[PDB]
Amino acid sequence: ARLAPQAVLTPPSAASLFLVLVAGDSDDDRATVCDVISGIDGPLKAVGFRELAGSLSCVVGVGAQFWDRVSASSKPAHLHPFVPLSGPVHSAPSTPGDLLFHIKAARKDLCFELGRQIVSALGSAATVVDEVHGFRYFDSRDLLGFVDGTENPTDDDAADSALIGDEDPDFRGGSYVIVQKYLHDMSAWNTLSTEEQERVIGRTKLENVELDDDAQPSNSHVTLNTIVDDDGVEHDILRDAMAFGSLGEAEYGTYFIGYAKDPAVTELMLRRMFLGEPPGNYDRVLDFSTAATGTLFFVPSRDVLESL
Amino acid sequence: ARLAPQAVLTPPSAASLFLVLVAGDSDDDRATVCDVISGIDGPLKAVGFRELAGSLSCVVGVGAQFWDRVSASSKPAHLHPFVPLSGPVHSAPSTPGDLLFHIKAARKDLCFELGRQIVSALGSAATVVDEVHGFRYFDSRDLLGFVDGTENPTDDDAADSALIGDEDPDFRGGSYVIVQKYLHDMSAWNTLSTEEQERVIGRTKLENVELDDDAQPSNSHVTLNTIVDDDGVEHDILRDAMAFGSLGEAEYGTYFIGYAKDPAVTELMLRRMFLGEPPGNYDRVLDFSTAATGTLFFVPSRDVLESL
Amino acid sequence: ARLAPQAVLTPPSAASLFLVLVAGDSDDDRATVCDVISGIDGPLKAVGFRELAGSLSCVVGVGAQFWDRVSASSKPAHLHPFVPLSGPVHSAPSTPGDLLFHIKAARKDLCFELGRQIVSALGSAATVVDEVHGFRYFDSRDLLGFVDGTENPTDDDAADSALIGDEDPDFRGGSYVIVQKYLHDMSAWNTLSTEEQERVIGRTKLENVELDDDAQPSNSHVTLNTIVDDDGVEHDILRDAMAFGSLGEAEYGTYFIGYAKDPAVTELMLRRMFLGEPPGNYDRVLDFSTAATGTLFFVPSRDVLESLG
Amino acid sequence: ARLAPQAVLTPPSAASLFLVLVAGDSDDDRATVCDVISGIDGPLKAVGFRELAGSLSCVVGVGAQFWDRVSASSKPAHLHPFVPLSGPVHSAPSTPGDLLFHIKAARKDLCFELGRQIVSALGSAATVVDEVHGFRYFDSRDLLGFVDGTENPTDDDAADSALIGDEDPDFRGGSYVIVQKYLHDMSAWNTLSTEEQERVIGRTKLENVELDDDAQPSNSHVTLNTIVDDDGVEHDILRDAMAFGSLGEAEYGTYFIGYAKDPAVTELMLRRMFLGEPPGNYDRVLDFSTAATGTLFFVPSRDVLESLG
Amino acid sequence: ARLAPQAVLTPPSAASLFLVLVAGDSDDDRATVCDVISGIDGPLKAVGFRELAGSLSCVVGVGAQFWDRVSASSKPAHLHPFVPLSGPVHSAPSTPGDLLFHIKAARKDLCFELGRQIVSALGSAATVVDEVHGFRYFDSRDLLGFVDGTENPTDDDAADSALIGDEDPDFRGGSYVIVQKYLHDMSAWNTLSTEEQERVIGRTKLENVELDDDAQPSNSHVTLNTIVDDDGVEHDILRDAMAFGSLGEAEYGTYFIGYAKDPAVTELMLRRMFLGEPPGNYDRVLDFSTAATGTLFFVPSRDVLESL
Amino acid sequence: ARLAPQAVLTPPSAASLFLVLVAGDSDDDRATVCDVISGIDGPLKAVGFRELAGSLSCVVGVGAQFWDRVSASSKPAHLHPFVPLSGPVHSAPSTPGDLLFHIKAARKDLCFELGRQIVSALGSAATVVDEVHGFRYFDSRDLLGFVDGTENPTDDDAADSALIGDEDPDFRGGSYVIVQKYLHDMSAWNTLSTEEQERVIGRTKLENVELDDDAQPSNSHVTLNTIVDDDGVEHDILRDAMAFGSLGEAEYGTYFIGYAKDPAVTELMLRRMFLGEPPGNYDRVLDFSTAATGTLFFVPSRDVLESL
Ligand code: HEM
Ligand code: HEM
Ligand code: HEM
Ligand code: HEM
Ligand SMILES: [Cl-]
Ligand SMILES: [Cl-]
Ligand SMILES: [Cl-]
Ligand SMILES: [Cl-]
Ligand SMILES: [Cl-]
Ligand SMILES: [Cl-]
Ligand SMILES: [Mn+2]
Ligand SMILES: [Mn+2]
Ligand SMILES: [Mn+2]
Ligand SMILES: [Mn+2]
Ligand SMILES: [Mn+2]
Ligand SMILES: [Mn+2]
Repeated sequence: ARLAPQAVLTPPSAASLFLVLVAGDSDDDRATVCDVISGIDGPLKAVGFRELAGSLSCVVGVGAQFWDRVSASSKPAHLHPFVPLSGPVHSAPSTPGDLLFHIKAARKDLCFELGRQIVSALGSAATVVDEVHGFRYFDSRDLLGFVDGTENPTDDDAADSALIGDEDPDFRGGSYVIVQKYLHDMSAWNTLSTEEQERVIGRTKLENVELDDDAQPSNSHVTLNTIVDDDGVEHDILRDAMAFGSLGEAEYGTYFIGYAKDPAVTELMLRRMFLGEPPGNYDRVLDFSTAATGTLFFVPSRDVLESL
Repeated sequence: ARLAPQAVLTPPSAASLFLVLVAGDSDDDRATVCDVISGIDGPLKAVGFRELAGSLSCVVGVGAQFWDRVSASSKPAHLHPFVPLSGPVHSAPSTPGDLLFHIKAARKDLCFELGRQIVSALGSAATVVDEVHGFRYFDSRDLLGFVDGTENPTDDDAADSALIGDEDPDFRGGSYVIVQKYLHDMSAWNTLSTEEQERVIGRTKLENVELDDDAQPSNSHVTLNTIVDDDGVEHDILRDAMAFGSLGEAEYGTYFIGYAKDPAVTELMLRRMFLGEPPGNYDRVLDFSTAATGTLFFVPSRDVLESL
Repeated sequence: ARLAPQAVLTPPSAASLFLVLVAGDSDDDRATVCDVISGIDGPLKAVGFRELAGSLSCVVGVGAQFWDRVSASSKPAHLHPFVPLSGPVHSAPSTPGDLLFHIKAARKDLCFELGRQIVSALGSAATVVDEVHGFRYFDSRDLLGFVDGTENPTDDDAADSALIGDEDPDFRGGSYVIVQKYLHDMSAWNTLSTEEQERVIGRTKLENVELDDDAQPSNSHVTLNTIVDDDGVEHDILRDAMAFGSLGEAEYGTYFIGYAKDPAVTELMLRRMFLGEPPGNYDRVLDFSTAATGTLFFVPSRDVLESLG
Repeated sequence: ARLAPQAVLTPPSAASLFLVLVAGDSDDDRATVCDVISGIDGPLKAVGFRELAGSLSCVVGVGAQFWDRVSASSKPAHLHPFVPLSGPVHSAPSTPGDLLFHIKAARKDLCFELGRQIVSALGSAATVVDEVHGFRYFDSRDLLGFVDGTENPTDDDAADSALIGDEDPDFRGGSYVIVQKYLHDMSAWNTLSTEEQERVIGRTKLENVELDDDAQPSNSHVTLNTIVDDDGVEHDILRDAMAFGSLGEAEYGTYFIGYAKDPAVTELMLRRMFLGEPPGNYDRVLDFSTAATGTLFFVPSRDVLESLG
Repeated sequence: ARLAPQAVLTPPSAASLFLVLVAGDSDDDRATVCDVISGIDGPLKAVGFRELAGSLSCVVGVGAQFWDRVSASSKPAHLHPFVPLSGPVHSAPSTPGDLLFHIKAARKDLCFELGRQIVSALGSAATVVDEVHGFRYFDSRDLLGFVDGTENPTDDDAADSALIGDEDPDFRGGSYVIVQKYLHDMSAWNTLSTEEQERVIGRTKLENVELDDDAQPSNSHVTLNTIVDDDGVEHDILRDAMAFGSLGEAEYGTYFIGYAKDPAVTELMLRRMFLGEPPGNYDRVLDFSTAATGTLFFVPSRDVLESL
Repeated sequence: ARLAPQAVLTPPSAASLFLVLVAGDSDDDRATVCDVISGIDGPLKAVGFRELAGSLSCVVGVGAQFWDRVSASSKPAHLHPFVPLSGPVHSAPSTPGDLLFHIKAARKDLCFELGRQIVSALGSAATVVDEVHGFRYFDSRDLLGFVDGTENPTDDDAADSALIGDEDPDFRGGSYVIVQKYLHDMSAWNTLSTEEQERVIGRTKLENVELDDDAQPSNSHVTLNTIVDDDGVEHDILRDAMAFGSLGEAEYGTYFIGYAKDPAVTELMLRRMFLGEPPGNYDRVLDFSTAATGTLFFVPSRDVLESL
């Protein structure tokens, strides 16, 4: 899908930019934001066409509250604000955001320039409340040192997992996305042996092979994030996480971003991670990772976005 | 996508070859021509398969007159010779062409070699009347210094704009292509300021951003080439323009090529450009650009081309 | 089709790995094999996701005999062992194989690592009986010096040629694949002039242009592998042959692998090549190429493979 | 110069990292710093060798004050703190820094990982006071939209411009580097027409062609940064500026970094830019660019750096 | 190596531009020409710096006659006009040229743009008399189908063969370059068998292996272009030939360009080729190739070029 | 150093080929081998020139015995056969080899083709006794999972470490190389924890960081292979090791190849590894790696090779 907005199914990229904004209260602010997001193909092409490979993509997400301001009388089935989670040891906050721009390209300059044109076009109508410049780290790893994304669904599976279908026909082709900015405690993480780390994640570290059933702990990240319904059907989400950080501020992060046709799947993963399954048996990744943000967005299809 | 002829929807390439030929009057000439074009998959693969990436593509177009020699009692709805235009200041001529080969690849040698094999196979049955070796110029620019092709429809929009559909079902998947070889007056263009050049085109020069609605002249290239019908529906074409040139002959060119499911769209753009809207309010691009050729071809689907 | 098993339609790659294995006789062995092949997407991603381009692919084939052990009451319409052929001077032997892994990637390490993980997961439940590390050779040439793959069908034609459709709906999207490891007699081939080599193949050597009708021999590789039925309809196969060899053993080979929605097409090509058309007018490529293996496998669709056992 | 520290002459890269740190006051702190910088080839290889192209490089600079703590009785001829400048409306401040790491690579992860390992090895012995992640912007442009670096000297001229030679033999192959982090006023710059911007810089914008003599303003960036001595000899510096920024903070910057065998050249350029020539005829780039830092460092040769302590 | 003019030793490139110009008779013309060529580093960097890889190079050559206008009382030892040759069957003409720009890059646009800027800077002071856009053809082949440039000296050998040394110390680091634009008779060449073609060249065609000593004809291109002196010392030249062509004009060409520290080597090769060794035993390449131009230039070192 | 034989200092490559041969006993065999190796630039260019990047290199090594047959009266200072080592637990055999070809390129086909032409040109005059097709494994790792080559000397250090200098002036520019084909016990290796493995090697596994002094065991691979003279000067070697293997034969290998201007440095490393320092404290890498071959070759400079 070349230089088309709302391309949820794009493969991983070398660079990304995650912009979360809050819209101003006026109707003028509302109208500027609407103009910009609905014509987002304009700047996407203005920047993206300059690269022969045409790698640049831009997914626009709209928060529950803001959606109500621009489409009061027509709403996707599962749009609501992000549900805060308060677990026995760790919590996932719900933090502000009216707009998400999830931008990816083969090159940092293309991300940066697209962001520059979007922010400039929004002017005073919106404020950036979170900004993360994601980068690929070695062979698709996160800063914990593990290959991150391995089990993503691909092709038809990706589309079945992430894209709204017959269950909500007026919003077919759309999706729901959750973001969380995580910061890691690297020194604590490095006190663990590699084997302890593998038991936390659920895969071997260098080789990125899922641990055997009989060595797979019940609170591993993989176990807690495997969602199987009563008919034995697995329900997957599409993740585009990227590393980020700042060396001077000792910040080493993983920007989580996950797409699903029904956000309850993602929400259940989060509940199982933060509260545990069974309750108390929580994800030991959270012993080394703290979420600074937590926001849910509806991702309209191109058609719906273009007519807002 | 790989190594199939009539692939109208291919993204922009580093190199291009445009060959326009006239066929011989005789029945033997018609027969050779018909053999070469209906078996064009042969040379396409003979050349294209030698490159791992398989970037080589070849679109064959057939003029109205030659189409009648070769497919007498079956014709696409809108196939007719290129309509010449005689405007208040500038004119677009209608020049000969029975065959078009629009060849693209990541490399020049691939273009040249495919060209060489097509020209050799045709032998005395056909004569090259126009030959242009197109090249990508910096970040997708034309020799006027502007990013050229930015607003092209992509994905579904590209297929809806370029490819014949339900409306003419015997020729579904075909297209109509117009070419015009433009020569620029570089020294005249260079006497304009960047800002005046921007007013002529409709977009900022370095940054490739569409001028604000309030700043957009009504005779800008962008305005005159925007086609909106009575119902408020926009109609687009798919362009694959490339730069070409000769330093010794001081020739600096843009080779225009545009595909549409209905040439009425392309032709209306050309009228607005050359005649003006309102009349005499013509495209100031034409003050620095002169069309040396002008030819319309029908682009059969792969299936229709192969049975001929 | 990014990192999905059974991607029969993937374009040519720089590196490939062909693994042919025989499964152990026990119920335990069969169960381990079933587990590995129906979970093949696991190692595929474990390895493939580490490369940004996601070039890695893996096609699993299952032999007729093994298929009956693991899906006794549901079988694609044309699954049978490779049919051997014997001409007077050249033969196409039928050699063992229950499992095929046809692995492709932009890089050798990716093919090797995926092979390593698969072999490791199978452990004592299967034995490697053939292993070939294929490599792209110049501009898509085989070791005879000819561009090899030129006329492969692409896109819709590739899908129409290779994949089971309405004729056998329970296995739609599957395919039948035949492999033959050919070893070349390089010094005999080198005694021919270029023009003689071109008459053997049916295309010019450097330029890879098909010889025109009047110049195309009735026993050229191209002529005998052209299949036009009574109704005048052409039937194609999808090939992904690669060069392989060992300098010290003097082995210079072409690993033939051809996919078809119905192996009758591939089998008729082989009959024409080895037995000739008219009878005895065989394919002279076989004067310089000797098949050391010959095996047929059913390639199930993803859904069918994942459901196994 | 593959994976060797102090490679001042490396060509432009897609990504860079500029780290400026202040060393702790203790003997322990100094010793840890000494250990890390004189062993810098260790982390350089640990990270860089993982990339086949070996694009990663790392130049270590040491401030005048820190230098005296760790090599009290041997000092290059021109090592002194950055000399601040104050014009009537624009100033070049002198800001803290004992250590510079100027890291470049084809990829961001390589710069980041090397920075991570260096910061980690220094631990509490040094503090990061400036950190900039530079990136190539289109066709070698800065965020003002101009090609930035065009006239850099190359090969022998680069070596002649940047590296200490016979004038100071104990430090042959070293250099002096100045950094300034500039932030731009983008909306003010955008109020200029292209032609006005070109008169500010001294070259055409899209085409990056130097304005001819009759059209070149006496206060253009190019004119004021052209240094021709009394004898008519030109003196150049080697620059490796990169774009950087933050959209939410509205920070759009150029990180200036310039190497010279004698910082007098760079210092005279800065005087001309900030104070003007003739006096008051300053560089109008400064109307749109404000320096937030200003620091000078000695870049020792490999041999000198490795020998430290 | 990067972006410095007069880089004779650069490896082969994907694209090339050969510009040969004659200068105006006047003193103003001489002055402009002298300004452009002595400041050629300017345009080289203006263009070349825009490409991260910095592949762009430009070698300036000056003909004997123009050199005398511009450096009257100081001349390299072997600078004289191209010596025409009149052999038993084939002839090599001596055509005009004051200036040569031999431009190479990984991309055509870089070549074209540098060319455009040089031609513009020269304005009316000089006229393009020959222009050739060279391109790499498959695996380093010429349009005769043979790998072209195989035996080129590399590294120290390339410097010893091409660059003026101790023997003429005022011009150290300079070179002498000969160009000839050859046009092929493709249909005649194609009537030879591969084996006969191999006998003509001196090497196997696909495999690019030198024929066995016993199988190597004495009139092969390889034999006639091997120069061994009395002492048994071989003398080599550095060639940078490129294919060029026009399909409509049926022009298939090899642009020959050869650098030597002493043109006596190149000239002897040309005599052996055109006159034969023994006399009349000439290069059978010349039966399928006709030289349309022939010009000799001195290539000053960077230092000598810049003070002029 | 482009397409030049005996390029010892080339950086790591994606592919390599290691060919070890024994020459036949006749004087005819001796003469054929001499012809081939001394003209090795012929096939190097015949194959290498076909790749634009020109990555192909070929280093020829000559064994002690064979050298005596072709240069009986002139010998480099340290040429002798490989010294077998018999340690408390492991041994390094000395195995046959008259010729080494160490071939590297960006592509397997270039290695293979060069090898093909060499073996063909040697015909019956020599027999291949060992053949290994090396490949790059992920981010420069060996099959033990560790980055392999990290501490290689580079630039001036590489030349000082590997190339014969003033100490043996008649062979300046040459080198000495040792090869050992190692096969690993992967199952035994994988019983170790990552931390145990790191203590065996002397560096962290994923991060490839040398262990601290106080955690660096005295029998680690790194400790045993660090060679410091009595003046505190370290003596380094240049290694080009590559992974190889065969999945059907359960072969997972590391082909060791190491260059030094004085092979005593390499030999001392081997003694310390196999016998231990102090005696008995041997390299625990050898508990998981067995050397199947062991051969020493002299690497002549280009000049010396070309005049054999
Ligand atoms: C001298 C020849 C021409 C030049 C140099 C030229 C240049 C450009 C440029 C720079 C743009 C803006 C970027 C973009 O592609 O969106 C553009 C847009 C366009 N041009 Fe042209 N053009 C030429 C001829 C033509 C002709 C002959 C037609 C129609 C028959 C045409 C149709 C268009 C259209 C439809 C657009 C998109 C406008 C929009 O919807 O925003 N152009 N052209
Ligand atoms: C020694 C092993 C073989 C070699 C070296 C070889 C080589 C080639 C070459 C050079 C071509 C022409 C370029 C192309 O279109 O691919 C070709 C075509 C072909 N080969 Fe093979 N081949 C081999 C074995 C086989 C076998 C066993 C089959 C069938 C079972 C086969 C089926 C084909 C087909 C169908 C074509 C396409 C012919 C056409 O429709 O134009 N080949 N082969
Ligand atoms: C806001 C920060 C700056 C920006 C945006 C900037 C931009 C540029 C640009 C666009 C050029 C022309 C292309 C080129 O040759 O590089 C240039 C040239 C140059 N700049 Fe800067 N510059 C900055 C700061 C500095 C500083 C602080 C110095 C000196 C200390 C400097 C020294 C130079 C030099 C020496 C040249 C080469 C001029 C010539 O010889 O033609 N620049 N700069
Ligand atoms: C029609 C124009 C020409 C063509 C098509 C052509 C083609 C070739 C070919 C295919 C080779 C063998 C591969 C290699 O480069 O080593 C070659 C070699 C060579 N050519 Fe040319 N050539 C042409 C004109 C010239 C001219 C005019 C000269 C000298 C003035 C020349 C000098 C050489 C030399 C010195 C060699 C290397 C021979 C050796 O030492 O092995 N060529 N040429
Ligand atoms: Cl960004
Ligand atoms: Cl072309
Ligand atoms: Cl493999
Ligand atoms: Cl960084
Ligand atoms: Cl050009
Ligand atoms: Cl190999
Ligand atoms: Mn799972
Ligand atoms: Mn529009
Ligand atoms: Mn056919
Ligand atoms: Mn200047
Ligand atoms: Mn020779
Ligand atoms: Mn060490």
